[PDB]
This record gives sequence, C-alpha cells and structure tokens, in this order.
Amino acid sequence: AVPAPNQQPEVFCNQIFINNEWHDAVSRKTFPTVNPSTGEVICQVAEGDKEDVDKAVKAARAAFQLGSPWRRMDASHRGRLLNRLADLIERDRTYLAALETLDNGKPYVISYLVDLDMVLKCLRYYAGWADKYHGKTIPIDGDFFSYTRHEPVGVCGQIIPWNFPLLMQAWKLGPALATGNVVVMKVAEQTPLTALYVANLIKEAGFPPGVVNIVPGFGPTAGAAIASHEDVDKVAFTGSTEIGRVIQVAAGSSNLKRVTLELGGKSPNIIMSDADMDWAVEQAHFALFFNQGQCSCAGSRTFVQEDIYDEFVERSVARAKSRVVGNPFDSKTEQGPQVDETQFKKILGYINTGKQEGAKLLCGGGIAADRGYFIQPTVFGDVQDGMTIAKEEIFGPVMQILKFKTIEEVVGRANNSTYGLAAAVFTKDLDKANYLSQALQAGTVWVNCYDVFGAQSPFGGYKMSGSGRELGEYGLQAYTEVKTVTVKVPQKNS
Amino acid sequence: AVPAPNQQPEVFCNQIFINNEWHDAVSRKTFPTVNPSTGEVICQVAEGDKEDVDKAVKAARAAFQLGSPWRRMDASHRGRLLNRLADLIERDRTYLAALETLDNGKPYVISYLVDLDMVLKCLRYYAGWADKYHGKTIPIDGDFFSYTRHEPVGVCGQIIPWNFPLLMQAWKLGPALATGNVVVMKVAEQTPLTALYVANLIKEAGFPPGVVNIVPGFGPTAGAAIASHEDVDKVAFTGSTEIGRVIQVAAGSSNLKRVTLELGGKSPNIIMSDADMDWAVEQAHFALFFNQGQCSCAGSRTFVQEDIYDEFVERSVARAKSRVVGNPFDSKTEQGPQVDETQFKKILGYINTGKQEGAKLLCGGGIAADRGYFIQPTVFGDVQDGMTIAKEEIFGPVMQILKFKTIEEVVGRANNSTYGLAAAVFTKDLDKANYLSQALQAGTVWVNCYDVFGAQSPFGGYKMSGSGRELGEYGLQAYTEVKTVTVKVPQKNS
Amino acid sequence: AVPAPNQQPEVFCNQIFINNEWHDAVSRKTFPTVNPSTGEVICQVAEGDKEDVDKAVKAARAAFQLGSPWRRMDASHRGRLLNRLADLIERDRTYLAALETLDNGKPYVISYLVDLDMVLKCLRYYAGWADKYHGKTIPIDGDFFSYTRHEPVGVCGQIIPWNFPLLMQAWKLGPALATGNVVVMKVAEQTPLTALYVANLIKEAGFPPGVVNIVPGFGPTAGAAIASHEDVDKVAFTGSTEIGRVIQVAAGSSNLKRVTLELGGKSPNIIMSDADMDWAVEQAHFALFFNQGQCSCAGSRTFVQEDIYDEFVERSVARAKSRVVGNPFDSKTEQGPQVDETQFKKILGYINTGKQEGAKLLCGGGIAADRGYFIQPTVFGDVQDGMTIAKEEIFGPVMQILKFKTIEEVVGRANNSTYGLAAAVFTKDLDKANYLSQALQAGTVWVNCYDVFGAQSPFGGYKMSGSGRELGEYGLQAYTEVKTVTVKVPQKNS
Amino acid sequence: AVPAPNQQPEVFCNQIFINNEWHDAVSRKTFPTVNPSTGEVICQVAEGDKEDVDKAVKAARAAFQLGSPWRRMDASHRGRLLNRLADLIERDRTYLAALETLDNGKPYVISYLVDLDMVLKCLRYYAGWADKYHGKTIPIDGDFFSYTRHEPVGVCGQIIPWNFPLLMQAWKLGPALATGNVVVMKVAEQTPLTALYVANLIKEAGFPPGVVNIVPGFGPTAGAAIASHEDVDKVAFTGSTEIGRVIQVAAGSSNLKRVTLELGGKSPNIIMSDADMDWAVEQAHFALFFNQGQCSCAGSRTFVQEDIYDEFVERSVARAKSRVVGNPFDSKTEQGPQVDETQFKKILGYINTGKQEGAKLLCGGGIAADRGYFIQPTVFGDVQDGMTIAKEEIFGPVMQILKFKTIEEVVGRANNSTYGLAAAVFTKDLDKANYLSQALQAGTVWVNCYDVFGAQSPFGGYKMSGSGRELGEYGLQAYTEVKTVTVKVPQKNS
Ligand SMILES: NC(=O)C1=CN([C@@H]2O[C@H](COP(=O)(O)OP(=O)(O)OC[C@H]3O[C@@H](n4cnc5c(N)ncnc54)[C@H](O)[C@@H]3O)[C@@H](O)[C@H]2O)C=CC1
Ligand SMILES: [Mg+2]
Ligand SMILES: [Mg+2]
Ligand SMILES: [Mg+2]
Ligand SMILES: [Mg+2]
Ligand code: NA
Ligand code: NA
Ligand code: NA
Ligand code: NA
Repeated sequence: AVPAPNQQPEVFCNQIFINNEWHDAVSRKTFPTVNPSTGEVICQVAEGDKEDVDKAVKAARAAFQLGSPWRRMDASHRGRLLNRLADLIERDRTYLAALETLDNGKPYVISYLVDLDMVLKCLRYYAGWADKYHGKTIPIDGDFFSYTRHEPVGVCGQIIPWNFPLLMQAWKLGPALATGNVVVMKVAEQTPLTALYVANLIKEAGFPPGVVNIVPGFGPTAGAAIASHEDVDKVAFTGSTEIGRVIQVAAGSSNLKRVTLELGGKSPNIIMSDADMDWAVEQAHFALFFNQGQCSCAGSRTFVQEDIYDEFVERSVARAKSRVVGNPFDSKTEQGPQVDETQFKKILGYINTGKQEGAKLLCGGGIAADRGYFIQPTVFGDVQDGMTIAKEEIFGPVMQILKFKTIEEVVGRANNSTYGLAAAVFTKDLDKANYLSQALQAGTVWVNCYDVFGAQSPFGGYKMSGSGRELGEYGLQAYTEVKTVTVKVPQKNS
Repeated sequence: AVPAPNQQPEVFCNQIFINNEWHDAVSRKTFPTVNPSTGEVICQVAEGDKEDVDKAVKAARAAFQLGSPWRRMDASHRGRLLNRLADLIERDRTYLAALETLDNGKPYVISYLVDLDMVLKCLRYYAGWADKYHGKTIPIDGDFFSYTRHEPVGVCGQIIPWNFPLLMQAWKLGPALATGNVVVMKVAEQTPLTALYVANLIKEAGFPPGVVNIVPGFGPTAGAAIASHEDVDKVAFTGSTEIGRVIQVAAGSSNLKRVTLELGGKSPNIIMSDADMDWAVEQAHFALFFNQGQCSCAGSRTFVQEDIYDEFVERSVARAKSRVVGNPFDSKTEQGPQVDETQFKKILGYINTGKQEGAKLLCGGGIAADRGYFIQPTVFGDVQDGMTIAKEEIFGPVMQILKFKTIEEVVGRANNSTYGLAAAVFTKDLDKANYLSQALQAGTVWVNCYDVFGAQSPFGGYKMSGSGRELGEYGLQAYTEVKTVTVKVPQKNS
Repeated sequence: AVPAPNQQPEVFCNQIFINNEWHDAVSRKTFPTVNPSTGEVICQVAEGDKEDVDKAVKAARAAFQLGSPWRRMDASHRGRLLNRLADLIERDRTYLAALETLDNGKPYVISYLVDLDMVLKCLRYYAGWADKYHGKTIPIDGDFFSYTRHEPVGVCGQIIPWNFPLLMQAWKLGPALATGNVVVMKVAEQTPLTALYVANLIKEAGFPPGVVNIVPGFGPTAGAAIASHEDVDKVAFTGSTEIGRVIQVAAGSSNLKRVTLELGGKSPNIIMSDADMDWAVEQAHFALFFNQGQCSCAGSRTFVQEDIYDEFVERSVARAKSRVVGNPFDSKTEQGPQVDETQFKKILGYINTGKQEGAKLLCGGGIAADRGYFIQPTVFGDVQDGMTIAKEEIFGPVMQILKFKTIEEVVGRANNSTYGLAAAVFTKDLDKANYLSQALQAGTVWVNCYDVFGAQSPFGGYKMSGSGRELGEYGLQAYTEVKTVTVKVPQKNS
Repeated sequence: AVPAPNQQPEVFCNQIFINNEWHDAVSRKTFPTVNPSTGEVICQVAEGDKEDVDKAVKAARAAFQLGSPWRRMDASHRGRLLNRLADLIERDRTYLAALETLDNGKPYVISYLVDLDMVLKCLRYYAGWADKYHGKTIPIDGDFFSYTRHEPVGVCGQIIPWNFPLLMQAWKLGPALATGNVVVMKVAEQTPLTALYVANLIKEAGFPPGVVNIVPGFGPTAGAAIASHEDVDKVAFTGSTEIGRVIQVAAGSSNLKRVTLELGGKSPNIIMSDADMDWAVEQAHFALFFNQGQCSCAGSRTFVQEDIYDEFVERSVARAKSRVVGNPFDSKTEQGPQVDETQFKKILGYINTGKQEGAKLLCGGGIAADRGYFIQPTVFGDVQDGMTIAKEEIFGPVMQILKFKTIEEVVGRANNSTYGLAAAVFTKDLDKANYLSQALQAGTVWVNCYDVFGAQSPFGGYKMSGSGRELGEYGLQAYTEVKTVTVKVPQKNS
C-alpha cells in the first residue's frame, strides 16, 4: 500500500548547508529548479560557487581534525548515527517521496516503494559496516610487529547526478560516513531539493557540524571547484563521460586527489532462444524504460536470437504501447516526464537520428504531451551495431532491438563497446548462463533478471563506464586510506 | 605419460619418526603390513604405543617452545620449506607412486597421475598461505588499540586412515605446518610405508627436529594415546563414525583439546531426466567405483529420474561389467584390491545383505580373484531408502541405484540421512541446479561432475559426516588460535 | 543519569518459551529463584526437563525447515529484527536493569550503565553482520566454477551461566540469529527471570515462532538433555570446567554435534615496576572485584614487581577496605551479594583454605552481613604459585597478590596454569608491553587496562579455559556451516 | 658471504621485448646507458617510442583474449610460473647483482644481499597469492544468488624509476602476474639493462608470449605513449610528482584508465628524548643515506628533541664522516655514485641552496671523486621547516636535522607537508609510540626502526606522495576488476 501524496509539498530547505547551518551564496545569487511535469518553477535555490565551496571544505577539514568529536567518536556510534538518519528519513518518507517526484518527475509510487526504500536499505546496510572494516596484523619477516590501520581518506568531494537524487546521496554518504570521512557534496542543479532536506535530517540525527556539507549549484562552477580544490582528498563522481574526463584531469592538475567514477553505459541485454518469453519481454521492457529510461545501467541494446526475434518484438511493441505516460502523482502512471528541457531535446534528437540512420520505428517516436517534458515510449527494430542509437547513451524512453544468431557472435557484439557498466542474459541453460556471465565485459551481469540492486553487492563499470565500485564491502575501499605500522620487537615468534 | 613402475619397491623407512630420527618402539615390537594384491607380508614396522606417543609429544612441544627455530622462523620461510618438501616428493614421485600401490592396492597409474599430483598441489597451495593468514586490527570502542594475533594452535595430533595414504598426510601437514604448528601423526596400520618415507623427505627439506613426528601403530593403542594426551592441543581425525565418537569423548575426558572430524558418508548423486546421459553414466560410475569405492564422499546413492531410469541402469551395468579388475601395476587395470581382509569380508557381507533385503543384483556380487582381496564391480537396482545398503557406508565396489519422480521428492530422500559429506546434481537446467545445490544438506555439492577436489576449495561434512573444513582458506581455521590484544592509548582516533 | 529503580519489579514471565508461547513444564513442576540480597524467594519458575527440551528442539527444527519464514527471510531483515529487539530492550531498560539486580544481586547502577548497555551494543553490532558474512568464489583448478555458501549450522543449543544473565543471552543470540540459526537456550537456574522476559520482547520484535526457545531448568536435567540431543546441530556453553567436559563427552556420545566452550580461568594481572601506580592499583582492584568477583576473566593472580610490591599492596588494601558492600539498589553500593548460598559457602571455604596454606590475610576474610550472601572484600598477600587460592578459580571477592623479580620469571609463572582465558600487562615501556603480550598464553591480553570488552573484539580461551571465540567477526564462525559448490563449466577463464 | 663479482658483466639483452622475442626500435634508433661509477657508456639500447609501444600493447591484448593460454591457465599454475621465475633469478643472482651495480651504481654487496633477496621474496610472496584472492558470494535481498568474480584488470602499463631497477620490476610484475594480467613495462632510461635480462628469464620460465612486454626508452616518448594509449586498461607509476600529474592527466584525457601512483616524499624521522641513542643514530643514518639517499621514503627530515639534540648531531656527524664512498664493487664501499649527471648536479644544487638559506653545514657538502658522480655524505644542522632542503625531495646523500621541544609540536611540523609516504618514531614509551603512529599522516610509520620492507605489508603514500598501495594483499586491489553476477533463483534460502 502507498500512502496518498501531497502533489504540492512545501519546500523548507533551499540554501547551502555548512556546519549544520543554512547559508546563502556569498554572491547572494539563486537559481530556479523546475517541475518537469509542468515546466513551472518550484522555487529558487542558493547558487553556490568557488567561494561557497571553500567555506564548505574548511568546515569539513575542521571537523576532520585529530581530536574532534567526529574523529574521537566510536566507530559503533557512527553506525548508530547512520541508523538514526535512516529512521528520520523513514519518518518523513511520504514527504520525501513526493518532493522527489515534484523535482525529478518520476512516479510517486516509484519514489515511495523503490527510491526511498532503497535509500533506507543503503544507509542501514553501511551503518552495520561502521565498526567492521578491520585492518590487518601481518606476519612480516624479521623481528617486527606489522599491522595496518584503516583510516578515513579525509575530506571527500561527492558530485552526484539527477536521475536518482535521494538514492545517489545515500550511495555516497553511506560508505563515506561509515568509514569516518567528511563530505562536501554537490547535488545536481536539476534536482537539489530532496538532498537539502536530508541535510536537515542529518543535523537532526546528531551528526557533528562539518561532517556533511551540501553545496547546491552548477557544474562548471561549484562542481569544478571541488574537483580542483587543493584540500579535498577524494572525489566521487557519477554522471556524463565528458565531465568524468574533466574531473580526472582536474584532480591530476590540482593535488592528485583520489578519484572514482561511474559514467553511464550502453548495457547489452541478451535474450537467448530458450529464454522464458513472457518474463524476458517484461524484464527487457523494465530494463530499458525504468525511471524514464534515465538509468546508467539501462538495457539500451536488446539482443534477441533470430528464432524468437519476431515474437519478442511483437510483444515488446505491445508492452511499450500500453505503458501509461502522465502525471507522476497519479497512481496509474508508469512513466513521468524527462528531468529537464535539455534532456527532452537531446532524446528527441536521438529518435530523429534513429529514423535517419535506417532503424525501424515500431511505436511512439514523439512528444507525449503538450505541457511538461513527456516522451512517448519508443521502440526501434532491426538496429545495427554501427547505428548511433546503438552506440551512444540515449538516457530516454528509446528501446533498441537487435537480432543475432550464435552465442559466440553476441559475445563479440555485446563487448564491442567503450562502455561496460552492466549486461544481462536470459536463458534456461546452465552452461550458456555461465559462459556468457564470464565472457561479458561488464561491472554487473544479471541472469534472468535486470536492475537488481542490493546494498550488499558492488556496482561499478568496466572500460569507460567508470572505475571503482559502490555498494557492498567494496564500496568502502575508496573511502579508506591504508597506513602500515611496523614496530621493532625484542624477538618475533609465530 | 607414466614412468614404468618398480613392481617391487624397496622399503627404506619402517620405524617411528621423532626429532628427525628413526626409533624402534620402546617395546621393540613390530607389526606386519600386507600387500592387498597378493596377501603377502611386505615387511615389519615399529608398533608404536602410549610410551612412544609420549616421546613424540614431548619432542613436538619442545620444538614449539617460544624462541625455538620453528617459532622464530619467518612465516615466508615456512612456505619455502613446504615448497622444498613438494620438490623432494616430486623428485621421488615414481618411487612413492609404486610404494603407495604396493601397500594400498590402488592402480599405479592412479597413484602417479592422481594421488601424487594432488599431494604436490596441496603442499604447494598451503605453502603460499604461510605468510598470508592475516590477523585483524579492530576499531573497538573507547580509547584503545585492539588487534588479533593469529597464532598456531600448538601440538597437533593427526590420526589418518588408509584409503589415501599420501594424500591424507598432505591434507593434514599442509595447513598445520603453514600455520606454524607441530605435529604428532598416527598413520593407518594398513598403509604406514609411504607416510614414513615422506618423513625422511621432511628431514631432508630442512624442517627442524620435532616439527613433524610420525608414530605408526594401531588405533586403540597409539591413536587413543594421542586423543587422550594431556599435552596435545588439537586433534584432527579422518575415518569411521565409531572412532570419531571415541576421539571426541577422549578429548572431553582429557584436556578439552580442539577437535575436527571427517567420518565418511552416503552421498546422494541425483541424475535429473534432462541430464546428459553418456556424461552422467560415466561420472556416476566414477563417483562410486573410484579408489575401489573406498572414498568417504562416494556417490553410494545414485538417484535416477524414472523417465531415464531403465536406460541409465542398462548403461551403468555395461560400464560396470567392462571395468577391468586385476594387478594394480598393470596399466590396463581400472580397479585393484580392497585395502585388507577386514574390509574384504565387510563388503562381501554388505553384498549378501543387499541380496537378502530384496535389492536387485544386476552384475558382479562376488570375489574377483583367487589371491588378494579383489571384488567384482557390483550394481544393485531398485534400491529402497530403508534398505541397509542404502543407509550404511559400504566402502567397496557396490553401487546402489534408486528411482524417483519429482525434484521435491528427491530432496527429502537425499537429505534423509545422518550423513552429509557430499552430493551431486546432473542437470542442464539452471533453476534445477541452483534449487538442488541450495537444498542439499552436504558439505560439497558437485554439479554435472563428481569427485572434483581442489586445494582451493574446502571439504568437510554436515551432520554426522564430521565437523570443520579441510583445504582452502578454511582449512587454516582449525590450526589457528586467536589472541586479542587490547592496548590503552592516549586518544583514539579514526 | 541513572533512573530510580523499582526495588522489587513484578515478574511477568516465569515459564518455558516455545513457538513464541508460554508453557508449563510437562511435569507441571516448578523451582524457586532466590533474591541473593535477602535470601527470600522471588517466585516459582517452570522446571523444564528432557520432555520439555524435546518440544523445544522440534519447534526449532520446524522453524529451520527449508522454505520457512526464518529461512526465506532476507539476511538484511534478520538484521532489522535484531535492531528492533535492541530498541525494545532499551525501551524496557530501567525495568530489566532492576530485575537483573533482583535475581542476580549485582548493583543496579552497574546493571543499568554496564550490563544493559553492553547487551544493546552486542545485539546492534551483530545486527550489522547479518548480511555481511560473505562466502567465497574460488579460482579452483580445471574448467570449474567453485564457490562457498555460508549457511546456518542449524539448531543451536545454548547453555549459559548466571554471572551476567542478560549479557550472556545477548552474546549467544546475537551471532546465532544474525547467521540465521535457531535456538534452544537453557538459562541458569539461579537467574532465569530476565532472560525469560527478553523472550517476550523477542516475540514482540517479530521473530518467527520457534526461532528462539528458552527452557529454564536444572543442568543435569534440561542442560544435559540438550547436550545429548540427537537433533541439536551445535552447542555453546559457558560455565564450569567440570561441566564443560560433560558437554563435550555428551556431544561425542550422541550425534557428534559441534561444540564451543568458555570455562572460567585464573587470569594473571602483571604489574611492572614502571607502571602508573595509581592507575594500576585501581585497575587491578576492578580486575578482581568486578561483579562480586564473578568474572571468568577476573585478574585472580596479581603479579607485582618487588620494587613496588609494598606500596602497591598498601594502596590495594586501602581500596579494598573502602569498597562499599550492601543493598544493590542503593546508589552507594559498589558490591552486592554472591549469586547464591552454594557460591557463598564455596568462597568462604577458599578463604579458609588461603589462611591454612600460609597466605597472608590483609583485610576482610569473613561474612559482610547477617542476611543475604555478602562477603567482605578479601586480599591475600605473599601468595605462592603452589597455593590453592593461586591455582583454583575462586569466583568471589578474594584478591591474590604475588611478588616477582624479572620479566622472564613472570612470563613462566603466568603461563604455568591450565587456564588461559585472559591476562594483563601494566607498563609504560613499549618493548615490555609487546614482549609480554606475545608471550602470554591467553585469549585476551589487556595492556594498561582490564575487562575491556567490545562487541568488535573476540573473546575466548586458551588451554582448558575453552575453545572457540565469541564476539567480533570470529563469533560468527561457530554458527556457520560451510558448503562448497563446484560446477562444471564449458571453459574456465581468469 | 658474498660470491666475488664479475666487475665487467657481459650484456646479453639490449632490445625491446615483445611476444617473448627481441626487437629493435621501429626507428632503429638506440640510446646509451652509462656506468655512473666511471661516467663511461656501457652499451647501446633500443630506443622505444609510440610505434613500439603500440606493437607491445597489441601483443599484450592478444595474450589477454578470452580462451588464450594465459587466460585459461589455472590460477595455481600462474603461481608455479612466478616461483619458477624466482628460481631462475636466484640461479643468476650473482650475475644480476653485478649488472645491477654496473648500471645503477649501488654497492654490489647491497645489490646481492638486499635488492636481489627482496626481488626473490616479492616474486615468491605473490606466487602464493595467485589462487587465493577470492571473490564473494553475497546474501543479497530477494530471490537471487549474487556473487563477485575477481577478474584481471587487463593490459597494465607499468612505468618504473631507476633507484631500484630489479626490485621495482618485481614489485610491479608480482601482483599483476599473480592476478592474471598482461604487462607493457617501460623501464627507466638510466637503468634498462637488468630488467631486460629478467625478460629473458620470463621467457625461459614458460610465460606465454605477450604476457610481459618490456619497452626501454625515454619518458615523454614511450612512457607518455602508454599513459595515453586507448587500449591500456590500467597504469602504475613510480617516480617524480611532476610526471605523476602528467600520467593522471593523460589517463583522464585518453580512455579513463585506472591509475595508481608513488611520487617520492619528505618522510619525517622523529627521535624522542627517551630513544636508545646508539640505535636511533645508526638507524637515522641508514634512513637517510640508504641507496645513495635515492629512496622515496628516505628520512629526509630528522626531528630530534632538544635535550638530546647536541649528542645526536655529534654522533650523526661522526657516522657520516666515516661513511665509505667509492667503487661499488669494492666490499668496503658503503656508498656508490648517484645514478646520473642530472641527479648529481641537482643534489649539489640543493646543497648550495642549503648553505644559502642559513642551514648549518656540519660535514661533506661537495664532490667526493674526480670521475663518476660521487657526492660526500652531507649533514645540515639547525634546519628550519621553511627551508628548501626541508621541503623538497633532494634524493641524495644530504641529511637534514631539525630540533623540537614537545610531542604535540613535532606532530604538526611532521604533518605540515604535501608529502606523506613514510614516517618514523624512536621512543621506548608505549603511549608515545601509539600517539605518534596514529597522528602521523603517512603511508608507513616505522617504530624504532626504518626502511623495513616486507612483501607482506602494504606500501604507498598519503596526500601527494601518491595513491593506492603496493605489496601485501592490498597490492592486488589495483590489479583486479570486480564483476558482480546476480542470478534469479526459484527460492532464496539462508
Ligand atoms: N572417513 C573415511 O574416509 C574413512 C572411513 N573409513 C570407514 O571406517 C570403516 C572401518 O575402517 P577402519 O580403518 O577400521 O576405520 P578406523 O576409524 O577405525 O581407523 C582409522 C584410523 O583411526 C585409528 N584408530 C582406530 N581405533 C582408534 C582409537 N580407539 N583411538 C584413536 N584412533 C583409532 C586407526 O588406527 C586409523 O589410523 C571403513 O569400512 C569405512 O566405513 C575408513 C577409512 C576412511
Ligand atoms: Mg553536462
Ligand atoms: Mg576400526
Ligand atoms: Mg555445577
Ligand atoms: Mg623527470
Ligand atoms: Na528540478
Ligand atoms: Na597394507
Ligand atoms: Na536468583
Ligand atoms: Na645507467
């Protein structure tokens, strides 16, 4: 059951969060955040820039000083704090879910049952990790006692996208705080509202001032400021491949800070002939159309074996046509609008390119409403590897269906991409599943399912889809700095 | 390629091994070891008893004293020594392979290509573990520095069987020595020769005196003395369920030493209807008849789906009838003789039991030769769960084939046993494989294969098949004593 | 801020807990539980026996059946349930603390600020482990895919003592439940009340029926019934060394169930000459007298370097004389009564033994009150290793102070014991701390502190103090059954 | 006991190593390698460039293709190959030690007893890791089976310096090869000889063609080609901070390849007043002057407490003056020449700067010989934090001694640096050791010792000294790509 939402939730936070206090931009400037469903302005938000970032970094650094409350706090207590924050978010679940939908555009039902649930599960998972990421006692040669201390990396700059505002915030804060680090987060200008409210809950939870600092603003301004800052130890980024390069170069040009990236993808979703038709079709649909198709791991390349291609396509087109697009607050809506005008136009452009290049338009292909940024569920058939829609990340409700013959063939074609975030295999055969799951060059390989995220399992990309992993135990590596301590002893014994 | 064997290998070691030296039993008594292929005496061996065990324990304890060569030795050097031992074993591979066959009875080809190969791989695997079984630095609450030392458990008593003489010795010494322990090994009275020769290689390898001590003798005498010894810290045993109880009781009645056991089994080998016929038949045959059927993890309960039962049985019978039984030194021999007269009679007894209780004798069922302890590859059809040959470990070339209809049914029947050492599933279906591998209550579940042992993968039993695991990283747990050291520090910081 | 205690809480639970319901003993019999501070009967409690245990095991086994709610439940949810239980315990903190004091005798202040706090921290720690105890994917030889599943051991029999009623229950349930096992707990006949109330909270928390079953009763009856049960997979025990042997023998005589023990000790507390006098004195005092001296890890052997012996003794005697003994509910009380009459007489007997064998009685040595089981803080000086009070565990407010000269000397004397649960070292010197922490044969070695327990760090004994470890990651090992699954694949690749 | 060297070792390898074959540069160009002890040319070496690097990467990629001998090879076999390589290096130990001294300049005794020894220990350590870096089976939510595969990162570009020619090669190949990766190594132009010969041993060891490819040449040419290559998956670099920036920027500008760096340092060596004088003096000397002071972790900032400053300096000056500088082949030589003319002049420049800025020259300060690049062991006293020689990495036989009063003071001064590779603490006090080891912001903190390297313990820098760790288990992280596989199962059970 989903509690009825408030289609016009009030905004309580719209400024820069530093030292557990709300601040206006030093420039006093503000930027508008739009409701993609109506195209109307929700409210103004403080436009942070370099000077605001510097204030945030200094606060975080101060909070990270040896002997500070955050540093002296027991590891188990950091966990207690993460749990408390989770409880606070759950208490305000209905509000946050609605506010998320208002600013992002995704269906309210989805924000409540999926986004918010996963946010709670992520924070509670890492809460448990706070006092369990042990260091090591090493049996080094000679008369010595050698061991490693797993210390926090320090001031962590976290730049997140807009597709999953609350979840992205959770995926970043969870591991960072669990390991005792301090954060300076730059949320997307398109969806800053929800993140800012959570900061209020972070203060309420009892987190010391400066531990978490949020700076809303634009990328080239606030974002680049964090990436090039001389006092930021680590930077985590999730977004476009283009900016990924900028972040890495900025890090190498500044203080050589640690970097980890997650930069979209063109994930192949292979459907073998022996696959369960009904299931494969529904999952393939979900694989691509999920969250308005705005998922880095979306199945944007649906490979289907020739013997079942025709039927699969027929069913897929039917499922796409039946996909209800409309007001995200209406319980019957399956697909809301795209996040903004920029994306809206970009997707329409890709659709145009698909038609131009010879791909077969089977359904949709145009705007689905006069107001807002709605696009019809579009499906392209007989797509070839060389086509643009088959190589570039659309990030919209545009499905590409390709045909293939042999398993050896699909392996090469699926791996022939600079991306490698995820992939899937639908088959009933044990050997095929193992052959493909091993052969596919991707961070995550789903078998007979898709978009199955668990705070316990790591997520990250191969090749140009990024580096490093998020979630699970692996998610703690990037937020940990290893220190070896080798002490001379009188006489070492086993 | 297998080097032509010396069918009459000379015996160089036949005494008690203590402090790198050979000793006669204090009683000066000796016992004969027989060649199961001829029934003739190979030679006499020192019959160790309590007083001999005491000498061994004292030697081991002294070698384990703080500041001793074995205690001060670099962990990495322990690895170097294990690798050296393996090299020495490989140098003498052809000799050991023959001697193994002479005393045990298994085919020389198998002793060479399988037994010795696995011995080498085991020692080399664990050699690498010597300096990698790290302790931990814990983020304990308060102003403290807490860490754990992974220390050796101490003087380890190891009582091993006769089915895999050299292999059993390696599976025991490998983990024990890698972790810096000392050993007092009691080898089987039926197969003491090969183990003794290896002791010679242990001294040649450079191991300090007292690190490894071998005491050949009988169970109730030497074995019981180790199990009840007041200065033996841990005991590892592999053999009968009956003696398993005695060992654990002995441990609890003495100094409460740590115990780990491996007590045989009645492993189910499920063959689903969609399984590859030829493959399943060959593997099901190997699963049961391997090493004269003297494997604790033998597939002694071959469950076959009714739809393929008739064909499977027909093929299994043909394969059994074609199985060459004869002189283990002849390259054409697939099956040698049983280890001794005791087992020979026991198996014959079980065979008669099978006939008596209504099981259908399909082939074999009697003695395969005039001299030696050879038994015909026997196969029972239409076996029921309640039958004795379906519940008790035969440990001989006697195959039981049962029929079943549904997968839910076979799960309950397979798990309806006090044993739980291993199990197998032959199916092409993904879901079936995962369903069964999860449902089966066994230490090891092989899918579309059987008897696949890897030094990297743990092996052990569920229920009454034993406790604890051998091989892999897990094999080091039982040979490690954990010490927590909590130091008060001026001010604890993350 | 310690809330005003309910000097005599009302008893709500006093029966056998099975399938989340309260049952009388099959025999309808009941036994009295006494308030040690007055010697008066608090109330009657159902006297469980073999038949009651049988009902509990069947309930647990049923709850552990494949496909059951407890088995299908997400690992993360088991964590949610453990956290919920903790919150319910914190809600009823004030009540539990008082009830604990009423049944056990320990000071209410200590029950609240120490016992209950530790219980909460224990449950919350393990709650986080629920979904993080990963199995492994192994790079086994040949064309195979090998991995391990970390499954629950099954039905766990947990027999606990009376010194820390609530804490012992948490230390056992925390790891067991986090790993998905089922429990049949046999609490101490002396202190059954608090544990039984927690069972009510367990039901309220939402744990499925049969997951946790508590059977109050006597040792030779209910306790032995669990240890010898044919369907109990594992047994955890904490208590006397004598009973420890009985349990291990019972296990070996029955179904060969897995065993782990914690059997008291005679922990050495080494005070070097360069130690901080004031600190060492107060700590050595706490080390011995904590919880009426009823701690398995009590520093019952206080070794003091000759150069500071005299002063240390003077100060220690003064501190002992100032130790307030009286009504546990009075905020000024530092020491309450002993758990019962049996312990009361046993301690007085040991004190008389101390006098008889030549130990120098410095203070106390007799009964501290007319009613109840109160004993005066006793301190013996010039104690020799061979003395009874220096070898046997007193478990009372009786301090043993020994003198020594060299560091090499103290190591040997400290290690010359069949016990090895804990030890301590008080020194300002780096090398001395490292030398002793490595040389001492004990499960835990405290440096410049004592009785420092953290849910993060393992606790267990060496030699005859037990086997296996509790708390920390290690605490999960004994509650985990490892299953290896090796699957044949088309072609193995790195 | 060092075997008399061959002061004029013959050069057998001086070309580019690709697919186990020797190739001339495409341009046919060659560059001279100088003997720093004489200033004379040893021989010509193929000058690899972009086109040569391309051939190498293509070879490596080919060797990394799925189904290749290197990919299909058992993980344990990779270990066998690493051990074989070590054995081959040990066989030619005397030759390589000499060749190392000839091209690098370090004393032959040190090359034999230290460099080569450490090379062997590194290779053999990692050989053991080959089949032990397990992935995980995760208890993810819902009806799924999730696990991770620890796969090789791919084609690894490794650019190494000249201070430890053979050791740097071992530190890079060991972990990369153990995890199944392929390598394209660019050795230093100053010291290419020894690495090239090892390549010949790599072939002899049995490693498949293309697994290891070495391209000798200049940095801006061959080195930059690798860092910017579109088909190189990961790059590991050790050298100057300046080039570290270039590498990371090249990576972000190219294919976003993974990067790990080790960029020198200015490691503080704190000597407390209570430290053992004689020991601290000798170690402080070794800490700085080791390998002609050409160590990234050199104790270039010797902080000494005022109360002992005078005596410490007096002793250090004496030890510096007695330090034998001369022909590295003479067994009495403690210090050889600097690697080349460029470093020679740079160091002299730094010495001149030290004098100019007010540092007190205590001894040395000039050229130590007519021919070759020998510098006198120089010691500067009364150095202040703001001085150039106190901030910049000299990388020569130039010691800086600073004075301090309090422990809190030295912490801030030691940490006031952009570097953070290593640090040391000399004290007899437990609390001071622990206070400092935790407070110091460095990758490695040595206590009462220095330059203690063990293949078991990780080494890496904090801040601008680099990112990532080498050696130990941690050394495998950067060479492993994590793949999550989540499979849908019929019904998930614990
Ligand atoms: N688990 C396994 O792999 C093996 C199981 N078995 C089973 O055991 C049955 C009988 O063969 P046995 O050799 O008699 O098994 P067993 O358990 O009696 O003998 C195995 C080892 O235990 C020692 N032992 C015997 N009595 C002992 C005692 N009182 N205290 C301490 N150690 C003692 C023996 O000397 C030998 O070293 C076989 O038919 C088969 O069912 C036999 C060999 C191996
Ligand atoms: Mg952009
Ligand atoms: Mg027997
Ligand atoms: Mg008793
Ligand atoms: Mg340069
Ligand atoms: Na917006
Ligand atoms: Na024999
Ligand atoms: Na009581
Ligand atoms: Na050179």
